[PDB]
Amino acid sequence: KVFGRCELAAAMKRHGLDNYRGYSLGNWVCAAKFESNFNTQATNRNTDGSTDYGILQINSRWWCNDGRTPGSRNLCNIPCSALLSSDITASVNCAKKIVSDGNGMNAWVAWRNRCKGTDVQAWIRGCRL
Ligand SMILES: NC(=[NH2+])NCCC[C@H](N)C(=O)O
Ligand SMILES: NC(=[NH2+])NCCC[C@H](N)C(=O)O
Ligand SMILES: NC(=[NH2+])NCCC[C@H](N)C(=O)O
Ligand SMILES: NC(=[NH2+])NCCC[C@H](N)C(=O)O
Ligand SMILES: [Cl-]
Ligand code: NA
Repeated sequence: KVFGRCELAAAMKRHGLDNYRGYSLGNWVCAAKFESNFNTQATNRNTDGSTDYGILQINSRWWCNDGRTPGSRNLCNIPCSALLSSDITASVNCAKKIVSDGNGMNAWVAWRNRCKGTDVQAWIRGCRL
């Protein structure tokens, strides 16, 4: 599923991401934009052999099992495929764990490089929320 901007904002809020760990909704929408272009099916292989999955590009190195990342963990206790669903529940639940891990949203390098310190409210501008 490819979400619309405001559509994803609403879904994220419904699943309790808005202001989660102090991060406003615009931060989460901005992260999703640059991670996946709002596409739940997005996958990207990393040079180390891990793969990033879904709307928030969650890494198999630590967070989900894909059966092909040697020495990795599955800290969200989920198949990485579950992170590709049209329903964002699994991705949101896992993202909550990731953002609570100590480094906040810096875990998402794209967030750090493209969203951090910017006018992230623009991402939810005009949305019926
Ligand atoms: N998200 C991470 N911390 N990735 C680190 C890479 C995993 C492992 N250190 C490797 O070299 O293959
Ligand atoms: N048992 C763990 N490794 N927990 C957290 C590890 C995940 C974290 N991204 C790291 O690099 O360490
Ligand atoms: N951890 C991140 N958010 N990285 C952003 C860059 C993603 C890019 N597709 C890559 O190959 O790494
Ligand atoms: N600098 C940016 N590209 N911000 C995101 C803009 C999102 C959308 N076009 C809005 O203003 O509601
Ligand atoms: Cl933080
Ligand atoms: Na894994």
